[PDB]
Order: sequence, then structure tokens, then C-alpha cells
Amino acid sequence: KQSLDVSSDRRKARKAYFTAPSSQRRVLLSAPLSKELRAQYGIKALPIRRDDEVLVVRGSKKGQEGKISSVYRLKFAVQVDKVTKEKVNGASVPINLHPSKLVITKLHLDKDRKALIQRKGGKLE
Amino acid sequence: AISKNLPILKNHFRKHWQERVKVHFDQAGKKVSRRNARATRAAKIAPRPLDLLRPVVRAPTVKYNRKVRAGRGFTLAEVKAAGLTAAYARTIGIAVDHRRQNRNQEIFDANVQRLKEYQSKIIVFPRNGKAPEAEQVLSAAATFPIAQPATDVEARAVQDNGESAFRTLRLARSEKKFRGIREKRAREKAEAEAEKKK
Amino acid sequence: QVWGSETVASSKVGYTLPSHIISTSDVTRIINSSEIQSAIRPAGQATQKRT
Amino acid sequence: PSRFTKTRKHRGHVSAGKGRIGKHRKHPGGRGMAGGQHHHRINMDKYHPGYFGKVGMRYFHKQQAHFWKPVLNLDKLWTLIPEDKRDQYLKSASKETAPVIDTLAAGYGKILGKGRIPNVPVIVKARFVSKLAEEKIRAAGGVVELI
Amino acid sequence: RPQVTVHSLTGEATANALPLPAVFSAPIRPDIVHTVFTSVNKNKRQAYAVSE
RNA sequence: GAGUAGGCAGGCGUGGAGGUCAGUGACGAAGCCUAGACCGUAAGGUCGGGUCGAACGGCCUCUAGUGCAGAUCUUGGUGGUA
RNA sequence: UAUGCCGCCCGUCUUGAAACACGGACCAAGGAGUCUAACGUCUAUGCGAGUGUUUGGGUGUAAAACCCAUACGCGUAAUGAAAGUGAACGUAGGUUGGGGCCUCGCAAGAGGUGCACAAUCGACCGAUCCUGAUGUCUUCGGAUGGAUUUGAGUAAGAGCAUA
RNA sequence: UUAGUAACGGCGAGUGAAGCGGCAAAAGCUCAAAUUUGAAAUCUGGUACCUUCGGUGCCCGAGUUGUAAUUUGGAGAGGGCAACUUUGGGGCCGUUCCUUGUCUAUGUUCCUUGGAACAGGACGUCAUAGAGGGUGAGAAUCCCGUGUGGCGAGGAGUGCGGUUCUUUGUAAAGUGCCUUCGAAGAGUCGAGUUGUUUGGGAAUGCAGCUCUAAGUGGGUGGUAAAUUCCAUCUAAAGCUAAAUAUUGGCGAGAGACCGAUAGCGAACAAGUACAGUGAUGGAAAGAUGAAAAGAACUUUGAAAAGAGAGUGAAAAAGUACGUGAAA
Repeated sequence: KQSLDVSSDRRKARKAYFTAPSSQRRVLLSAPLSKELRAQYGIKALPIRRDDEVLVVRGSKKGQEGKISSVYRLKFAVQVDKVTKEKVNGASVPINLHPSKLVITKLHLDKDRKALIQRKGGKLE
Repeated sequence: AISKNLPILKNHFRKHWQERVKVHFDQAGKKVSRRNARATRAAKIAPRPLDLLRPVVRAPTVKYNRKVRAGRGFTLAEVKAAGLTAAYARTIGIAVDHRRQNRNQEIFDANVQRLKEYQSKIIVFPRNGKAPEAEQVLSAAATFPIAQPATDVEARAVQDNGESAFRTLRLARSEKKFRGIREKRAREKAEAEAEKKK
Repeated sequence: QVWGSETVASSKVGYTLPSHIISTSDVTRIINSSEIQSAIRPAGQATQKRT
Repeated sequence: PSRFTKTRKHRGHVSAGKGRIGKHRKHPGGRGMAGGQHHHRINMDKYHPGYFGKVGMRYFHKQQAHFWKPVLNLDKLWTLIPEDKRDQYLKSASKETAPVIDTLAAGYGKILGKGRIPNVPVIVKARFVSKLAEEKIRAAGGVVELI
Repeated sequence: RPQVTVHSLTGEATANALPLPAVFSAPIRPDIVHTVFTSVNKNKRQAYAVSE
């Protein structure tokens, strides 16, 4: 740190993350892109929105993939389709995944995402 | 509540002093504030020094009169001598003191040449003509230093008369101590009787 | 130029590099030299015999 | 350093070094210079004779700048001349190269006569001098110029 | 003076040679370096108190 | 070669601090339990076994809100009477 | 654990506690010589007739470190209430001691030079009591030399800053 | 810094300034007392119109019991003669100060224990980025940020630069020699006395009461008075940033601080629950796990629950939940 207006205080940084509102939890819950998607666009990592398809890279659920169901901002998680735990009773419940342990294999493209990609400097849509 | 054998101390802590202890942690923090405060004032007062040309002035109190020192403001006499106005001086960066008056030629001449040397070195920008870019010299008081006038030489000849400078001071003290008593002993026995006498 | 040599005085105000109490930090050299080895009297076994 | 204090060495011992009979109470003599004439007379008259009572005449608004007159002995007089030019004077100054010691710029009011100066004309400029100061400066061959 | 030998950026002595700049022949007193450092280290500190 | 009050010296232990051992550690840190062991005149230190689960230590120095049986001490908990 | 012998309940005030003197049912945790301004002694460190950078300025990898002018405090002169005055007759004195060093010696020793420090007799500065020269604004000046008087003084400086 | 000093004080305890000196920051000014008197020249208001922190025209009013121009003691005013020398307004961006937005590198490669690798070993990469935090255990290289620069938008704009309409002006300012002048604050100053206060001592300030000035005048000059000088200011009217204070408010950085009996009374729906008529008094109370996966389903019991089965890396983690001491 050389800029004095930023803080290297563990206490402040912990609170600033946990009490981050919805709009900044968008940016905190970001995921890196696949080797193929990074070769296509030329962008490292994006904020996970709802219907992007991803691959799991860490954890017990490593290797599984599919579309993300719920960007559960309030729990700092993203629940992915087909990656679920069946309870003892036989009712399924989605497993809470952190988006930085995933990889964006397929992008959900709308006008605001094309705008975001062009802004960072992507050489397509 | 009295010593073994210790100096009698006067520690003035019988009030609520604990309620008005002022510790200067702010020293370093104030020091950078004063430097920033100087840097911003020099950006505002863009090509001009932060301090005004002070006059030379001999310190009062005989303990200190042996040394000269930068006084407050020149004078209406020194300003008129140097050849400018007490109004024009204040605006082009010279402290002018309406109070002080000149009773000393060496101080007068010193300060008058100090105004002439300042006028020589400054280049006053015209009101609306053109602004010639002259990089700012910050400290005017550092450009024109206060020279303590050397009033003698290294070595000389003994121009001696042999009057015992101790005996000179001792007689001078006696003349002071008996100035009035001798004027009274001259007003009576010498005169006020001769004034009646033929 | 900063701390001063013998030739260069120093850049600081009237500072001299501190002087040595001892000329030679090697005490052995002095003890074993010649003149001390001349004056001293022959030693005594390095451990007194239990008499 | 708290850890060197005997407080650290006192932990365990009941009375903390202040005894079991004295008990270490608040103020068993009073509070500072109390009973100086009463029960602390022996300590006051010893060690501090002259404490009690007045002596001499008062001086209202005594400015310490009137009574400045710092002193320079003749043993220290020659130390005023800088060492760059010192020895050139101390070896054959001799009348017309007699050095000029301005003692007021050096920051001295009076010159006193304690030391033996070398036999050199040493033209001294001092506000005040002793009888023996101006004697020894004239003897050495110089003069005292009053200023 | 040992006359120290200078190294290049890629290691490589076989350069110029300088004398000792005379501070290295100075006394090394761990007792003065100790006491001075001890008090010098305390200079960059902030106060604490139990509020009032 | 005794010792209250007391003085002084040499150390033991705790929270932090600078430096160092390229220190130990999820193949188990610290904590706690141990009619197991070893070292130390001692303050204490070290090790084995268990439980446990995320940090901690040796040494050279700095610093202190640094060591408890008593205060009809404080707070909290617990008893015998029953 | 048994056995022989020994062993009153600790803390406290006290001349004297096992006490029919006080506190203590039991346990965990918290729980009492601290910090500060100013100082005495002793010690360490620096520099040393000086010393102290840090109120402030410059600088900075930024409350750090590094650098720095003018003062100022203390010391380098004391004594008087004060106006004042103000420290070498001598090898900076003599005397008795005095470590260490020098000389003659085998050594015992003798002789010399003797720092610190110790006693002592002096000398010098201020104060107090007189003495009272050359002189002279004829009442100023106080030379000169004394005193069982006096001082927290001089007599080849020790102090300043920090811990 | 003077200074724990001068001074005060049952001169006891104790108190106790100021000048000079170095430095921080610096910046000066305004009225009253003047005859505009060949022209109340001045101001509020209302109304209309405009280019609206305001402007202009007209109209009522204020006001001569004095509103403007001029003068402030350093001066200065009137009159006289003689030569020059300098000036105002706004619009438009840049740059300025704030308010924000956005972009700006590097491994998720291999093996080993593990539930998870963010651990160990190997091979790299970036670095003006190895501050910090998050992510299923210690992450520069997974994410956010950090560093470095960039590109935006929105305010406050007179610091300046460029920059263009003018145009004040026939009107204002400084300067020299001569001549006459040269107003300058009253129940005040000051004095006595009472009380208080100060280090201020025959009285430092303040206040009440009685008296109550002057015009070469008045104050002060730290021992009361009288006589004599001297020095220094110019009272009784007023404006004025910075250097200084800051247990409050808002916004930020920090720490050899505290770590749930500590630290604020309050880490929790804390000045909450609760007591008292009232003023006021005022607690205790954080931790399952990575994830509820918070225990399906079977059997005993009326039920709570039990024993199984299962989840979990562990149930020696069961919402009486980390560890789980001692009495």
C-alpha cells in the first residue's frame, strides 16, 4: 500500500466484506473463465450472474458441471443445477458453492454483458 | 513528610492538573500539516515568496543590544528614502511599520540599502500586459540575510594614554551617585548666599 | 565523504569517527610478542598438582 | 523496566518491604514541609538552616536582563581569538599587530583577573574590568578599550 | 586497507578496486549498539490508556 | 553456612515487542487429563499415553494491566447441614 | 497400605497464638508499590571547558530514520540585604604523611621525585570592623597595611546530556 | 525560554506572573468630531419589465434632530504653483479544490496426507502488484482488491493560462515645494471608600456608592507624597484570516492497547430487560459444522424420549451444540 485512503486493517476489511450490500456482493462473488472462454474473449474473470454454465475445480464436488440456479448473494454462495445432496428422507437440496472455486465454461450473453466485456477489452460480443 | 537530606522542591500539583495535561503526540502530525500548509500557500501565492522583506533592527535591552535582528516593518522614513510609497511597498512584498521611527543613521542606511537591494532583485509583473514565467524563489529572508555588522578589525596599534579604565568607570559611577547632592551643595554655601552678598 | 576519512574531515558538523581504547583487538599477539615474553616469569603447568 | 524493580522481587513476602508495624500508611507526618517548625524542626535546622524567616529588602519587578554582566577571566581571555590566527599573534604580535579581543561579541560584560596571560599587547574591548584585569593587560603591554 | 574488489551486475569481479572508506576500521561496541537501538526502537510508538 | 522486620544478588514463570533457529504443526498446534517416566536444592522444565482440532515454540534482547490462599475481597458456580 | 517414633491450623496484630483472639464452607477466574513533573545518591554511555539534534527548520522508503541554523538551560566565579567588588609574593606556597616511578646497589635497603587523598600553617576574592597615602567639584577618592570575625569561595577547571 | 524566578503568604502550608530572546503564522484597518450647501448627491419599500444571490424606470416613504462623497492621527483638510504616472467590467474552456464511476499483470500444471489443499515436495509466472480480506486448513499467482498509469461524469470556480465583446473617462488614485489650519470619544478619566480579585506588595484588575476633571492636555514609567525634568504612548467608539483549543458531530488512517468477569454500562432486539411514586438506578447474555448434511425409516412407551438405522472427517460436534478444567 502507498495510497493512504486505503486501509490494511483486518477488522475493517472483515466488516466491509460481511456487511457489503447486494450490489457489491455481485463483484465479491466473481468466477474465473475457462482456458477456451479466456482465449475467445481475452478476459480473466467476471461477476457470476444467474444462468451461466460452469465447472467445479475444488472440493468433493470437483469435476461436475452445469448451469447455476441461484446466485445466493446473502449466503456468499452460488447453487448449481445437477450438483445437489439427497437428504436421508429422499428430498434433494442444492449444495452451496463459492464462485471463485468454479470456472465459467459458457457465458450468458445480454446487452449489459456485451457492454461489460467491451469495457474490460474483449475482442467479440 | 520531610526528607533525609534532600533539596526542598516546589512541585505545583495540588490542583486538578490531570484534567489539563497536554501531551504533544501531534508533533510529527502537525509538522507535515505545516509543510503541506506552506506548499499550498506557495501554490496560491504562485511566483512570490511566502515571507515579506523584513527590515534590520538593533535588539532592545542592553543584554541583547550587542546583536542586530530582523524587525517587523521598515518605516515611513526608510520607504521615502529608498524612493517608493508606504502603500506600494506593502503590495509589492515589503513589511512597513507605521510605529517605528529612525534615531540611528547606521540602522537607517542599512535598511535603506536593504530596500534598494530588494527593489534591484525583484521583477514586478505588469497588471494586464504579459506574465513572464519566473520560477519562484521561496524564502526572501534567506535571499537577503541579516549581516551582524563587524564594527572593528583583526589587530591594531596600542594608542595608549594610561588612564586606568577601572578608575575611569569608578569616577563615572561617583559622578552619577553625587550629581544631585553637589547641585544642592552648589545651590547653598556657593550660591543663594552669594545672591545676597556683594 | 559522509562519515569522514583522515584526509576528508566529514560532511556532518564537527563530527570525528570515535577513537579506539585498544590499538590491537588481538590480545594474543601482544601477550606472545617479544618484550612481554621477555619481562614475564615462566608459567606453572596450567593446573596446580594436588599436593 | 518493571522487571528489575524490587516490586517483582517482593511478590510472595506479606508486607512488600514496608514492615509489619509501620504498615505503610497514607501520611504519618503530614503532606510536604508540614511541621517544619513543629515535629520536623531537627531536619529543617540541620540540612536547611536559613529556611524560615525573611532576610534583606524586596525588589518589585526585578528584570534579570539589567544584571547580565557574565564574566571572563584572563586565563580564558586568549581562548576568544580563533585558533586559525591565534599563534601568529602569540608569537610576535608586538605593537601595530596587537590583536583586538571584543569580549561583548563573545558575550561577556566584565573581565576579571584570575589568570597569567603571555607577555603580548592584546588590545581588550570590555564593558567592565577589575583593577587587576586592567593592571595585567597594561603589564603584558596591551590596553582596555571601554565600550 | 584491504583494497576491496568491485563486482559487476552478472557477478563478475575483474573490475576496478576501491579502498575502505575508513568507517569499517572504527570500534564495534555491541554494548553501545544495544543501549542506543533499545531506546531508538521505542520512538515509533502510539499511546494506550483505559479511556477515563 | 541459624534467622522476623529489612537490604542486596542469582535465577524460575506470564501477556506482548525486535532479531534469529530457512524452528514445530491437520501424518495433529494450543488447551485440558494422567497412583507413567526423566532433569532441576527450588521456582519449574522435558517426555510417553489419552481427549482435541488450528495454531505454537527455543535462544539473544525490548516492554509490562506479569505469578495469589487469605482482604466478613469481586463475579460466577458448588457443597455439608438434608 | 501397615508398623516405630515424631507432627496442634494456617494467615494476622502481638512482649506473648494451638488458643475460650480475628479472617477463612468449597472451587474457577479477576484481585493490591503504578505512571508522571521535579529532584538526592550510586552506576553505565557519549562528548568533555564544555554540553544538550527532535520547541522549530530541512528531509523522508512518512508519527520512524537521516541532517541542521540561532538561541536557550546547566556548567565555566564567588560573596554581600544591597549599591557593589571579584580570585598567582613564591616552582600556584611551606610542613608531616603518601601509592607509583627514577638512582645506587645481589637482596636487605638508602636516597630522589612525589599524583590522588589526609592533617596543618600560610597566601588570594567578597563581607564585616578599623587604618586612612598621592590627590581634590573641600567632600569626594580609598592607596597602604591590620583584625580570637565571616562565606555554600580561589589555589593548572568537571561538567553537560541520556539510561 | 524567562521560572518554580521577581513577587505573594497565620512570609507557615503553599502560591506565583511579565519584559527581552529563538521560533509558528503574519495583513491590515474603520468611524465621531468639517459647510454637498451652486443644489440628500443617500437608503428601505411598492409596482412594472428584464439577463433575477440582482438590474433598471416610476411611485410612496426614511431622513436635515444629518442619510452619501471626503478625513482617522502613520495622518490629514483648505488655498497656491509645477510636471508626469497608473486604472475598469463580465462569457468560454483548460488547469485548481471537492463528489464519484470505470479500466489497467501473474499456475488454479504435476504428485503425497486430507472431508475439503489454501499443507508438503517438483516445475514455473508476475512484480512500481509478496498491503489486507474472502474462498471447505498458512493463497502474490482462485476471487476481491494492492501497485502503476489511463479514460469518464457531476459540483464549488476566481489561483492562473489561453481566450473574445468592450471602455470604463471625462473620473478616480499616488507623488513634490509653499501657505493657513490641523476638530481626535464625560457620571467618563481620575480620586476617596466598601467588597472582591491578583504575584502586583500605602492597593493588579473588576464592581457598587460619594465626588468628579483637563487641553501642552491625559495615561503609564511595579514604595505613598511635594517640587523639578525626562521617556513613552494617545484612553473613555469600532472591523479584522493564519499560527492556538477540540472526552461533541461527520469522514478516514492507525496501534509493542483489551480479547467476552477483559475492553465502553452495552461484541448479542443496551441505556434493552428490570427496580423505585419520582429524580434516577441499570444487568446477564458471543463460538455446532465446510455445508443442516438439524437425524429418513424400523421398534418400546400414552408421551417426552429410549435402543437401532442413518448424516458427518468426527454425534468423544444433537440446535441443553468448538475445547470442556476444578469445586
